[PDB]
Amino acid sequence: FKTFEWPSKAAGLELQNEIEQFYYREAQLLDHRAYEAWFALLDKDIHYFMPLRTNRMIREGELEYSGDQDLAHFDETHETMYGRIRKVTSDVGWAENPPSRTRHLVSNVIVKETATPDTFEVNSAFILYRNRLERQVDIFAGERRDVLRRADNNLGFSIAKRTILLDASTLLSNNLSMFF
Amino acid sequence: FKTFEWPSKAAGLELQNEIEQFYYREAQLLDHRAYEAWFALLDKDIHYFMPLRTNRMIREGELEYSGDQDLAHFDETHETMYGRIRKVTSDVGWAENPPSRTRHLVSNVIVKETATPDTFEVNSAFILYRNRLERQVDIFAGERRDVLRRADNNLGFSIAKRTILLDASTLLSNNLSMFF
Amino acid sequence: FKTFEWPSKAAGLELQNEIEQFYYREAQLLDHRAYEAWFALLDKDIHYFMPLRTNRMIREGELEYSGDQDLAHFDETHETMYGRIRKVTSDVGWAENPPSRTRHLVSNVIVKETATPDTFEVNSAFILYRNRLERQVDIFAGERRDVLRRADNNLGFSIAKRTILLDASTLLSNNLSMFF
Amino acid sequence: NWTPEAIRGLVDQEKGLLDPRIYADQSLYELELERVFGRSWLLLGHESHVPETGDFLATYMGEDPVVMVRQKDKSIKVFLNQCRHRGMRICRSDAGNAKAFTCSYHGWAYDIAGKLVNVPFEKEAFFDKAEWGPLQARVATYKGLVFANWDVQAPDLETYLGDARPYMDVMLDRTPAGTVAIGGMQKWVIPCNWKFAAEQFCSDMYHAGTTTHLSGILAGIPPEMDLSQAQIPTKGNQFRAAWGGHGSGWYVDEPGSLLAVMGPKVTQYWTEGPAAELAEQRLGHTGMPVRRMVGQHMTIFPTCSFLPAMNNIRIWHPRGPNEIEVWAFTLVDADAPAEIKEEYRRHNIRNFSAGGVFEQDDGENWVEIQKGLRGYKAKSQPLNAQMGLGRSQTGHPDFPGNVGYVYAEEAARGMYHHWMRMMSEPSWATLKP
Amino acid sequence: NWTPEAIRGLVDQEKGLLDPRIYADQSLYELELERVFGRSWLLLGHESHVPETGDFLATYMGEDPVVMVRQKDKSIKVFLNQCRHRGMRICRSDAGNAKAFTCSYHGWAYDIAGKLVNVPFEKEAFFDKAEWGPLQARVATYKGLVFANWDVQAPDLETYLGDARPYMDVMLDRTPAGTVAIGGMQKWVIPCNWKFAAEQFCSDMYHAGTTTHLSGILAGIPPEMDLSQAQIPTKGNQFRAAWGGHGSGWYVDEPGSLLAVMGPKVTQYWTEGPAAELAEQRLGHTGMPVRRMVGQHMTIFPTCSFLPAMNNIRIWHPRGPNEIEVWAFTLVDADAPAEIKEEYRRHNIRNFSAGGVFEQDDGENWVEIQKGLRGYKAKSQPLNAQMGLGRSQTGHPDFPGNVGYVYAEEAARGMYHHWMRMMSEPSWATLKP
Amino acid sequence: NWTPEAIRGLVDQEKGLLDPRIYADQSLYELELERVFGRSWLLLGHESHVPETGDFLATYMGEDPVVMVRQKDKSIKVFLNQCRHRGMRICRSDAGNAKAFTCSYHGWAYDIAGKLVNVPFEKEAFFDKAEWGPLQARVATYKGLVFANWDVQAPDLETYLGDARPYMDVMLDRTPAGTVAIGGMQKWVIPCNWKFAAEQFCSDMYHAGTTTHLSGILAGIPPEMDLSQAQIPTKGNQFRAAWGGHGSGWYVDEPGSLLAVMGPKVTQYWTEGPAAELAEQRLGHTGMPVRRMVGQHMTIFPTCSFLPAMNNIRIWHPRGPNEIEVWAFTLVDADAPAEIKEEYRRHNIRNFSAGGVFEQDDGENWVEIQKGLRGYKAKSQPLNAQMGLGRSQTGHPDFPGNVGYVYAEEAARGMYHHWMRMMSEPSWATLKP
Ligand SMILES: Clc1cccc(Cl)c1-c1ccccc1
Ligand SMILES: Clc1cccc(Cl)c1-c1ccccc1
Ligand SMILES: Clc1cccc(Cl)c1-c1ccccc1
Ligand code: FES
Ligand code: FES
Ligand code: FES
Ligand SMILES: [Fe+2]
Ligand SMILES: [Fe+2]
Ligand SMILES: [Fe+2]
Repeated sequence: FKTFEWPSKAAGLELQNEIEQFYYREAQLLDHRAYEAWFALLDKDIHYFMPLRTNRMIREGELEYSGDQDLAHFDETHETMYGRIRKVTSDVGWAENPPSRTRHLVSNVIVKETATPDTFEVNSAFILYRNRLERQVDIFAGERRDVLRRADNNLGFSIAKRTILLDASTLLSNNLSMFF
Repeated sequence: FKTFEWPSKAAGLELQNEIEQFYYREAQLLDHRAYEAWFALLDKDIHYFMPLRTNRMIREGELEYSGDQDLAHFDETHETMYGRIRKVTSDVGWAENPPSRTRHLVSNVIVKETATPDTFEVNSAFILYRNRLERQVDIFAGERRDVLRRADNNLGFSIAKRTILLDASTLLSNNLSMFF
Repeated sequence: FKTFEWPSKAAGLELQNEIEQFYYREAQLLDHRAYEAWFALLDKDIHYFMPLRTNRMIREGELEYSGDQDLAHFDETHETMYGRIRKVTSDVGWAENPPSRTRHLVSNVIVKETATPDTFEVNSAFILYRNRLERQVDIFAGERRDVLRRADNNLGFSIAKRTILLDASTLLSNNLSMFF
Repeated sequence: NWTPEAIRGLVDQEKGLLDPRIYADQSLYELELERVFGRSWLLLGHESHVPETGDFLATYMGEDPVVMVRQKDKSIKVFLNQCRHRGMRICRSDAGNAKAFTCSYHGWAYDIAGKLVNVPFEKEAFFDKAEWGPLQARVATYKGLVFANWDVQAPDLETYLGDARPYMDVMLDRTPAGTVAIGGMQKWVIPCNWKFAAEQFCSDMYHAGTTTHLSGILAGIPPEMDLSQAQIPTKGNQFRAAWGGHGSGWYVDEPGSLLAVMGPKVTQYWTEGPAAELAEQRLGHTGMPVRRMVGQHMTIFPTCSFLPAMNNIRIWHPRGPNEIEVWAFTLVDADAPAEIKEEYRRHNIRNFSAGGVFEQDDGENWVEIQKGLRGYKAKSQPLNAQMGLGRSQTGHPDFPGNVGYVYAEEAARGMYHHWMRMMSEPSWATLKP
Repeated sequence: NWTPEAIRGLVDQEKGLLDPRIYADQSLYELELERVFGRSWLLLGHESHVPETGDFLATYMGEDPVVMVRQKDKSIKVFLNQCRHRGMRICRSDAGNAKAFTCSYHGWAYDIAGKLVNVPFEKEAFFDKAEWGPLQARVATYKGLVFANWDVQAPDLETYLGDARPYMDVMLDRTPAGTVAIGGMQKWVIPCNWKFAAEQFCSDMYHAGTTTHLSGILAGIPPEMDLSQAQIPTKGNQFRAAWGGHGSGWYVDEPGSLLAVMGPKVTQYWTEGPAAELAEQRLGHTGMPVRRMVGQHMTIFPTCSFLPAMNNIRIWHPRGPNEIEVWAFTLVDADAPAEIKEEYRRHNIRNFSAGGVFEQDDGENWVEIQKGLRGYKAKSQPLNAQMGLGRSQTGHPDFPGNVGYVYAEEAARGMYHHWMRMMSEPSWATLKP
Repeated sequence: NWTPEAIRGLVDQEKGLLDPRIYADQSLYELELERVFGRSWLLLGHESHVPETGDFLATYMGEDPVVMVRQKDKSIKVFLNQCRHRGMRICRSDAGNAKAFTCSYHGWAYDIAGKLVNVPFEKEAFFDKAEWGPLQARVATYKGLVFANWDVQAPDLETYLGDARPYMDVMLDRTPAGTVAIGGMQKWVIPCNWKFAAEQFCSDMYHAGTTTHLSGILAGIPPEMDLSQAQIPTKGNQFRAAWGGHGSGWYVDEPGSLLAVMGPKVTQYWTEGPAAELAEQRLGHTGMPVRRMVGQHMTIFPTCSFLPAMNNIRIWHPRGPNEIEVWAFTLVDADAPAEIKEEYRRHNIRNFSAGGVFEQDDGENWVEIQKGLRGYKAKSQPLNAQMGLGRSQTGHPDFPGNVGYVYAEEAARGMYHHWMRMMSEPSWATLKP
């Protein structure tokens, strides 16, 4: 995972706006626990991936992220995301019953065209603020690398791929019961 | 307080830009303690509101927020906002003398038209970082739901209504001596 | 340092987008440790400044920030930034070997023109999240006041001046081994 | 280890001296949880927080989480929010309505009385369930306010309250309809010791009549008026309880502070008209001219504080020597007019929430005090509680009990003196009234 | 002070009672670091984590950071990650390959065996380097796993493990090629005592058969099937190690749990076909019907836990009485088809990562438990460990050792009994098996 | 308990062994606040920080907040920033000018000397104001630098400094004009014991001559020059004070590292020309060849550190065993050219602030050391302080006092030895020089 390879000519003002608004809408769905509405955004071939990140000497910097055949925090398909949505909406799903209060602050949206029409590669930054129970606070920061396809839904896009690069080695939270 | 009911057709780019810029200007006033200039933005019929939030089992989720008949963190009129501005600019207002150092990071801006021309319902997310005295740090996250009216001032708009949804049950700060 | 003097009439959409995209690209360089590419953005006449900030009573508000003849957190020329780049990219630079993991979330971009053509005075807000080693997390907030010049490089602009106003008195971090 | 001798020497009510270690020492903190919070009557809320069968409030007694829950027979039960199997929280939300409670860890099931009624796989693995339910507290109600105590030996609530009751009735006993809690409970965190918070409401009109709340007052006066015109009340009295470390203070005849705080409609309601007449009638047995009382503070030891005319109530939950949580709510007369209930709501928000124009300045002081007490020399010399020393009298014609001037620390010395007694006297035989 | 007498009183395996102070007391924690972690065999990982000469892994033995490194002679050494000059961390990255280690502070240089080979300016300023290398631990492997112990007087690993070995071999000894670790070591922080975690995996099938993991199961069953249809396993056994506080539990014959956790392909591999029959054959010397064992949990005391059918392994790193770090990895049979390895990887992530549909609910329980223990009354009464009291016996035809029913706390009692023994017996003379 | 005998055992200057518990033990820390910080001379700053009547600086002595304030008669007072009424901070900003101070809690007003001059409602509620002002510290000056001490039995400043004074004069007495502080004081937090920091600046040139700062030098050399060509001095000496734990170390003749840190303009200013010649004139009688000293570090025990040729001064404020605050400022000769002043300011920021190319790497090392010391085995063996053992001499032909090589730990052994003495000897009858 190198620096995002942004195009030299930046996406037009309207596309930039469309994609930022999509993310703003997605964050509203997540921060208001609209879990089924959010899951409808996931394409049947979704790869939803959050690799492990480690402390390496500069000499060994290529080993910073876990690989495709390694463990990860998330490595999910449509089928496995569905199990999680079933859990998070469950009365017996203790981790989110009572539910947490989250904020997804989204910025640094960089838009890039792909070889396929209406399919975009998107880079963005976020801070996920999670408040839980009486006094629990977990702050996450990172970037998302998405593949988005235009779609005839209330949001204008669907998610084809998502990778989350989290700024953490050891997770400071007791869990990741939220969605990125 | 469900997902913000964003309009199907996005705001025009110019309108989108104007309202984001309003918010950036507002943040600069607050973070630079231009309290007189900020209060000038409050319309006479301002309702400035920050409800309490509680932990609830999912099956009782509708009781999450406090209503109009209950206590709140804020529930203000122009009159009472005035008193607060008098206190915060006062040499004997200990909580803010020495003043705190704040940053209002504003993002996720979604603009929605109303039945009144030049009046807009606006959703947005924030992180308010507050640093005070030697080592005190309080971090807040949430969203704001505003009603803004077009105005002939230095900012372009006035605030007719503001609801702040704070991501917190128990406040982890000793006070709310800051403005949202 | 008073409220940023934004122009009454806002920057056009295109200009607003170009400068925001510049910052998102700059943030990606920094967060992926592209230090040599980042340093190339700094002009021969760069002044890179982060004053101290003190607790003062309102009557002594004019003394909040250190001055040009005082100590600061940073007060850098092209030559001194060059030495900092050689340290951060060095194998024996322990503070950043192993490197930290950073996120520069950028927002609140206000653009103001100058007398000189293609030169812009720019205000913005940031949260910088720094995670390091096993468990260390340092969160910084503040604003940047830049002087940017149109440049024929990969990013669109070069940095002529940068002043960082950090919302801190005592620094809660053990160091500032990152760039703002 | 703290000897009873060493403990008695922390507080000197005759000289008016307090050892600052009381606010910071970790060992004294752990002893307080046993010797003070483990056997005092602690406030949990109002009857109206749990009006119907199965309604519950999750709260604290010390750092012990507890569940307050209305029973079918209309009684209120209070038990420890901890499963006796492996310690899991039984009731996991703030409030609501329950038909039963179930431990989310291994499924041990409890009726709304806190009785263990089911243990999964009991026959195949086991023991009496009637001995393995969560620890019950004693529950007593004083005119709406719900109190609890772990200790079976402790005096009953009424005896424990003693001659403090008249000053509670000022707020609680103004109508046959009784009080009700406005909805919602505000919660926030302050890095100070509980005793600073408890003392201020017990004894400290001083701070409101001096410098702390100048800006609070300024927020509440008319825009046309400035502080140079602000009407200073200096007429008033202070009560120290016969036993228990309770205390109250109030202004007399001078509506300056009440009017700034609660506005004209509440001030007029508290002092003039049908409701104010009936209240004085209803409180005649104590003899108090309650309509001349304009702004009152009070603490029921250790951690139940309230402001009668303003009807703000708080519970201070200790979180170590260096932290507390404040849980706040407000009461109104159940039969008060809609316009008045609305005034109490808005002004309680404006003045006494975490964003309150009064509250803000309180926490700012407490925070710095506690930070100072990290220092060695900051703890090496006594603090001064000599104000009003030897100036109180038990024969006042208007107000019952041990009464002095409004700016005094007689109630304070009583609070610290009783704290000391509870800390140094292991057995209720000696401690009781 | 914590005398042997007092320590003995914290656990009672006869009556099945636990003093909850064991989970919260700071003094007891400091003793644990000395009396337990200072002299137990601790899991550091797997041989395949450090496959080549100079390959290293930075990890912990309690709160002592250590380096595990592959030697030139294919042996593995573990030494304290701390320079004896002024305490600086010698190895500053998580893992990798080294030719040598050099302290970043004053340049003291070490070979990959921990030996001090260069001190800058030694001739000008000095002392025998051979005496000044970081402290070395004893290192022993058991079928791929790397254990370490500081104590030269402690039993060897084989003796320490005792009759727990057959139950380890179910996971570790199935194929002549051995096991290998999937790449990746997950790490996360839970604010709870290490004993809650170690006991759960030691003895607590009960929580997974009652309420904790109902949504975890729900997440794994077919989309069309709902919770009611999920067959409830109630058949199985629990083992308590003769000596050492080790324990294990498993389901027999009912594969519903394993099917939802690991899916059909892995369930198939574990129970039917060539690889499954080879496992039973290799383990025939135990007489255990391994193919009938379908879902298992085990703890090797103190902090090495694993789930043999699913091959999830965890090390609990204590961080005071109120916190742990969880470090997790997974093992596969080295000669298992690639398809099966991918399945093991996928479902471990899905189920047992920090975001895991199982893991999520464990941390939620533990978090609230530790929080309860801040209260005075919450620590004042024993916790119930009476499940299966008296019901275990040593003659089971299928599974050797002290064996009882799957839903029991005989293994838990054994663990806390052994914890008590290490805490109260200074000498291995009385402590060893 | 920490008895004298136990405390004496923690440090062995004859063998050169340090018990690592000294850096981590909470109990030792609390004794330190009493026995070290409670009776040592602590640096508060420079006279020019409070140049005019009523100018104040809010600082610390240990964890006691104090106020340093210039008086009309030109003396400086230091009092505890704590109101004796209920403990509130009297002076609530970092620095400024005051005509008086008023407590924000109950309005107790103090003059700029910290005398209690007005108690609101004194006549009507009260006791002697003269006896109830904040505790006062002894204040003493040495060539610009302001020290304070609480202990009225402690030796005076000059006697406390002893034969350290000539090494201080190398920075502080170069001109009849004296020094002046550049504006601004940097403040940052490092989670490490204060003793690591004090020792480093007392005795540790070794860390700069080996590995810590290889990248700092790299940042300060010409872009054309690479590390292999950088001029690493190996020539110089180290001073151990005759009494008090003070120490210094310096490079001799070889200007390589000073040039890399301070640039050519400052290096030439220090070493050649009229200013350097005047300094040699002024100081030569002390027996010191100041112009040959090219890069120097010093500590005045406990927490006053400085770097004479770079004029970087720092105060270490303890915050428990596991944390400090660093408060940094820089000095210049009052009469130095504007250019040289500017160079001192730029290069101090570049090198020595929280973002400094030197400072970054010190914090990085210290953070790891302290983290290591949470481990039990990490604190179980002594640390090596054997460098330069028996190699120092008191009749050195070029340098005064007890002098050895630049790379030695004699000045460190002296520091910890005096620390040990302050911690075990409770009377200044035995402790004094
Ligand atoms: Cl701050 C205040 C204003 C008006 C009336 C009263 Cl009793 C108070 C008040 C006085 C002491 C403690 C708490 C509150
Ligand atoms: Cl959670 C679970 C699901 C299926 C099978 C097993 Cl052995 C477990 C399980 C039981 C006890 C501790 C940890 C995990
Ligand atoms: Cl880091 C350094 C470079 C050049 C000269 C000196 Cl005294 C130092 C230096 C040595 C010990 C402690 C602090 C600073
Ligand atoms: S903890 Fe409640 S059932 Fe086990
Ligand atoms: S600490 Fe390792 S060489 Fe000094
Ligand atoms: S604490 Fe300073 S006046 Fe009361
Ligand atoms: Fe107050
Ligand atoms: Fe579990
Ligand atoms: Fe250094």
